[PDB]
Amino acid sequence: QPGRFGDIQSRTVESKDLYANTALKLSRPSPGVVHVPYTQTPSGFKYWL
Amino acid sequence: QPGRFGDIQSRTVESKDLYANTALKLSRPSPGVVHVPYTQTPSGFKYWLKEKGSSLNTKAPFGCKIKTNPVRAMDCAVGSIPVSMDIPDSAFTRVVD
Amino acid sequence: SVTEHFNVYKATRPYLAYCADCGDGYFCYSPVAIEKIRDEASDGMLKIQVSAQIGLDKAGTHAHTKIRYMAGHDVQESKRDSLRVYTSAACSIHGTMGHFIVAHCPPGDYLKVSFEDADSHVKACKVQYKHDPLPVGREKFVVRPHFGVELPCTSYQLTTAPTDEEIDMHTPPDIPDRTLLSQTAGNVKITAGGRTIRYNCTCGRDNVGTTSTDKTINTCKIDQCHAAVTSHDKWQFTSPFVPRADQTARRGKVHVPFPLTNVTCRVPLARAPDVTYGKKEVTLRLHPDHPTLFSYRSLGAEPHPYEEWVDKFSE
Amino acid sequence: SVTEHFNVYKATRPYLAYCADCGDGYFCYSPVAIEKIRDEASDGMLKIQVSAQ
Amino acid sequence: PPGDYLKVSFEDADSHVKACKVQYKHDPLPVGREKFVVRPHFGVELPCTSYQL
Amino acid sequence: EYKTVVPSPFIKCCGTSECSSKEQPDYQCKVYTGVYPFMWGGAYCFCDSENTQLSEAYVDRSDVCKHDHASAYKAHTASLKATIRISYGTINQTTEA
Repeated sequence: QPGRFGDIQSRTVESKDLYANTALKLSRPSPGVVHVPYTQTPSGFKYWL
Repeated sequence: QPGRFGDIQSRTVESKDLYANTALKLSRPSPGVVHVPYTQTPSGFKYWLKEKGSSLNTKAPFGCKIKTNPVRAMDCAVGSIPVSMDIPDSAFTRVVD
Repeated sequence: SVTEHFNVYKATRPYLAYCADCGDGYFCYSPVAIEKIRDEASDGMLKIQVSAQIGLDKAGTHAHTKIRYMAGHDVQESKRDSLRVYTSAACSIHGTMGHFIVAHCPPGDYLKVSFEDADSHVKACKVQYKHDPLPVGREKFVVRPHFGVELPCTSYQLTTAPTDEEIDMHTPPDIPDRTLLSQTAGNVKITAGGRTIRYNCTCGRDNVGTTSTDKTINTCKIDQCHAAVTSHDKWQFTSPFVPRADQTARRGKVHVPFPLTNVTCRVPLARAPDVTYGKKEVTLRLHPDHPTLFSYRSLGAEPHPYEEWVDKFSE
Repeated sequence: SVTEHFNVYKATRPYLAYCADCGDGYFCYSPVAIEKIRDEASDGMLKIQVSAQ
Repeated sequence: PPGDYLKVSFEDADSHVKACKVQYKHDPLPVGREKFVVRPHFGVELPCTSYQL
Repeated sequence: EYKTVVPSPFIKCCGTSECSSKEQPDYQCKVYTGVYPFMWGGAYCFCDSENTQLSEAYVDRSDVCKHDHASAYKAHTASLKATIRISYGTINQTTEA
């Protein structure tokens, strides 16, 4: 779950697949700016630590 | 009263007459120093501005949304509204239709 | 054009007022003495008034790169490049005109203004000032974001045009200087070097000593003798740290520049909470970057408002 | 060698980028837009990426 | 001013900055009954001690 | 917010200077005898003790009060205006009432 331990999960270190559930959402570029504005729940591992 | 909201008061923004009760007291200048020293209770408005808390918009019952200019409570989901309806015959269709 | 705004200062001089702490822990008579800090812009811009005049030549012509200040009886002039304002860290100065500075400052509990003398000595004044401006929005954010909301606020407009706010100008007091007196075989030479002196000598002539030297042809010596510069050609601010020459009405004014105006401030938007629904429960996981106001109310006849400045990652 | 490590940049340019605060509180197109601060070091060293080279 | 560390630094003959820093909690107690930040224009002359220059 | 107006001190060297009342809000004035103030170049007065500083201060409405002020209102007898959408048959219209 987003922002908790295991918000991204990998079966092995070398696994090519990855589960991710970080609540990433885009939002509209502000009027007059080139920026790709987005919101995302901060890494649940860096919270856990 | 000093240090509280309305320590100075004016009947209108433009009024020539101001009530002020700020507890301004002068004291004697330090020896050999020019500074007109004095104590006064800090502005009660500038206390209020941080003491306010969140406004009625966050606290009104019934989900009212509060706005100013004019002061109004929008969309208060309270009570019920009687209606009297005068509908002309041209609105309906006849039972033959 | 700005050259016709700054010429209001051409009738005026800077002044050498008492500063209680000059950045070293002790007093002196400072050319940078802070007179008032004005803080009524919701965006937190400070308007600082100092006894210096910034942007002006010794002649009082506008100059981008000069500060003028007193070094004694004589006005001197030095680089605007040296002007620095600090609270807890260096403020960014957005505009300057004469006695006034507008600056954006980090929070702090003192405010220091400083510049370099024409001899490149740093000169300064420091005052206690609790700077901790309220947020414009519902988030005590720290740095302007690339994306967010334009909330309405107020700011000091960076225009030098005349304004309704004003400060009273008057003639300087009779500035004492006991180096004007010097002994000469028991006489007292009044070294009126390009000045008009007022003097008193008990044994001497007393009253106004006029321009050019006086011998004071007697034995009075420097004791029982006094002199002051008088009849200045330029006004000063009527600051409480400098005596008033007389009780008459102010000889003129200067306007307070940079008028307060309505502006929009870009506040951030906090992350959408992570939310799960229970039986009559909403569980919110809140991940603030900065102290963020969380609040809720019931939509019934009895709201029970909740209000919490959330600064920690909390459920 | 440091020269053959750097010369991978010879194919490249600095750039201007939009910048929300130039240090004074208003937006900027600086030659040093901070693109990401990386903080994987446990001793607290920061790796900062800027649009200048 | 109050702070957790004390750094002394000066420039070398070649204008290289050379320095040392130590941990040293500088919270001085107030003289008297107020933890004032800056010396005021008017107040009380309370007795204290300090290093004669 | 209030403004506190504090003129330069009227230091009367070798003399005395009685205070007088004024109508201004919270106005304080006092004359302090026996001052001997210094300026940057020396003592301001010849007389060592025959001087008096007139200290004067009073409160005034701030220069931005036209722009940053709070209005204390009594609020009563609320009137409710509603925007209703009416529709039936071909009619589908929004009216304020």
